[PDB]
Amino acid sequence: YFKIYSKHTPINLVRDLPQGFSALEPLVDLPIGINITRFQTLLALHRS
Amino acid sequence: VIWMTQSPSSLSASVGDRVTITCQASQDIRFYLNWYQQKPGKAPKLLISDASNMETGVPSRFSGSGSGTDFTFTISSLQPEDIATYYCQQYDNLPFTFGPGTKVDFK
Amino acid sequence: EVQLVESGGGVVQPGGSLRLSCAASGFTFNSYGMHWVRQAPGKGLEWVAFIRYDGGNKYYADSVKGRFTISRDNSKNTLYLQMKSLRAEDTAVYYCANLKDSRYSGSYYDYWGQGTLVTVS
Amino acid sequence: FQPTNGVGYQPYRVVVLSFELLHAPATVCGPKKSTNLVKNKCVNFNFNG
Ligand SMILES: *[C@@H]1O[C@H](CO)[C@@H](O[C@@H]2O[C@H](CO)[C@@H](O[C@@H]3O[C@H](CO)[C@@H](O)[C@H](O)[C@@H]3O)[C@H](O)[C@H]2NC(C)=O)[C@H](O)[C@H]1NC(C)=O
Repeated sequence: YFKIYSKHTPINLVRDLPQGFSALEPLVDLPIGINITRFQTLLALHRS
Repeated sequence: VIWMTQSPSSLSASVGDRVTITCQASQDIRFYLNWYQQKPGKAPKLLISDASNMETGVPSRFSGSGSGTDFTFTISSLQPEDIATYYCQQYDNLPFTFGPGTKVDFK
Repeated sequence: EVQLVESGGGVVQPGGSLRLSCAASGFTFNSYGMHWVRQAPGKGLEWVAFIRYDGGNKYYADSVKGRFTISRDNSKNTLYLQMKSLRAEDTAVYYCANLKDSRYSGSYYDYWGQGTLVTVS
Repeated sequence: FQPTNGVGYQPYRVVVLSFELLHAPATVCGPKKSTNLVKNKCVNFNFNG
């Protein structure tokens, strides 16, 4: 099961992570049944 | 434990010659085989991962393939700079093991 | 940028002990699992041990099981190999390495150190 | 195949439903029957397992 949790909050800081506590609520639970050992972030690029 | 073997243990070839090295597993390592190239005085360099995936920076003359127990490493056109001992490594399960190694010399 | 530097080698007597270390830099050491590999003079590569990124699970080769211990300090980016009751057969150049492994370590890059010689006699 | 063929000679359509049960998360399950909800009484209950 691939479990994803997430949270979305405002921030007025740069080049760091904020101080304070905020718990992440469950987003989705996917019954996939595969092995994961590596991952990569996908970015969008513009043709210009 | 998965035992690894290589054949030939040693081969000689000239520049432009096609060089093939065979590596075998006593068990099914799927496609999980790394190919390394070692020159005297230096640590081994990885050329191919996962049976046939070339590493960045590795010349196009290098290739390999195979599945299960029988894998092959090939140089389509041997260069003077390709004189080294080549090793196969299996990483299907621990402990990880290397083959005896195949020495490629100059004709 | 990425470097791995072994140290702590030298000459010891049979039945004695020796602790090796490897200093890592240029990459996020604490995200990767690490291996030790040894190569005796005139011989090929022999896998010795593996430790997971969190310093938890430990694995060893049958040739060293019960004698060697692997550990790491993620606050100093240093990998260690503690060898005790070393025998003449354990003479080899010992490397620290980050071996590309799509199944266990999850490493997408392959890095090796320089190698430190340990002699037992 | 012909419309005038005998029973054993006429065409038949066959569908075979093969059920695979491996050491993995289920992907296909039959429907679950639900009853009416009862309140303010001593009852046995089963809420989604
Ligand atoms: C996801 O990773 C796990 C963990 O590596 C994989 O499980 C492994 O599956 C292999 C078979 O594909 C098991 O090997 C078998 O072991 C039995 C018992 O010794 C032996 O009789 C068989 O001939 C074969 O060697 C291996 O033990 C098992 N590992 C563990 C810890 O259970 C799993 O297959 C991977 N998933 C996918 C889709 O690859």
